[PDB]
Amino acid sequence: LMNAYENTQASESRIRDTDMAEQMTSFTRYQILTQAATSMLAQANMKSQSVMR
Amino acid sequence: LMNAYENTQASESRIRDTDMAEQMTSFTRYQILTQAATSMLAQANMKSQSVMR
Amino acid sequence: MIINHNVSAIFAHRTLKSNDANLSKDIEKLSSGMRINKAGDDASGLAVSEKMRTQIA
Amino acid sequence: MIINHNVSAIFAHRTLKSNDANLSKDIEKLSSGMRINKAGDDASGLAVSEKMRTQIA
Amino acid sequence: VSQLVDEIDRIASQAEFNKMKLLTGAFARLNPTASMWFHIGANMHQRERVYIETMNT
Repeated sequence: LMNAYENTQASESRIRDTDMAEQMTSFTRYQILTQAATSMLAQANMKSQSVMR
Repeated sequence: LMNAYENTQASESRIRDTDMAEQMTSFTRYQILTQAATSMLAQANMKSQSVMR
Repeated sequence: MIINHNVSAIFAHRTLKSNDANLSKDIEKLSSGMRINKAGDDASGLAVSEKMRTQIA
Repeated sequence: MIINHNVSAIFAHRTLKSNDANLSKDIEKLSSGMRINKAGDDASGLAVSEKMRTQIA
Repeated sequence: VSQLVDEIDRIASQAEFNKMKLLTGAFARLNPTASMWFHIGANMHQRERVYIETMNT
């Protein structure tokens, strides 16, 4: 019984639990992608002030 | 109860809280049109004196 | 130049909205330690995962 | 001198128009973080990119 | 071995780039079925060829 418990728990973790090393990678991709559009957002706001002269 | 509180707060937030990024787009857009109107308002008042010569 | 509409700022905010969405889904898996937290992340996986959690206990 | 038309002003706006159009596509690529956002930027590249994204998943 | 041999067969059959088979012998020298040219110049003939040999059992 203890053997199948070890195997089933191992099989369960392979589908349910997250890979923390891999998850910080995708987390960091989106966080920088957030700052990119935010900085480019302020560029698009200031864009139209040129013709106001 | 904690699970319900989270989901309830999410649906309330999606209805009441403002999207500050999209809200700044309209604020800058409406701010420019005010300047455009104020500039063209000044032009119309100067338009009158043309025929005073 | 069109000053009524800013289609650049429209695109910039729209992409920003989908990025903040994916960012939040990553906070879930990091804070809980589980890859599937709600239905829709993996429906068939969550089904098999719960059946295994049935056998484990 | 001709006052009916201003071909200098006509030229200046037509130049300013395409610069505004080319400025916008730069804001798209930087805000979205991808070189290709719509069809036409690179048709074959987008077709190749998607099949790669197909395999990556 | 019968397992390991089949996997070596599997690798050669299932190795692909952009839906092109790479390890089955398409880009060999003796009896190729296709030619892999890396056109690395701005002019008509500025290209170089690549050979990859068959890599099955």
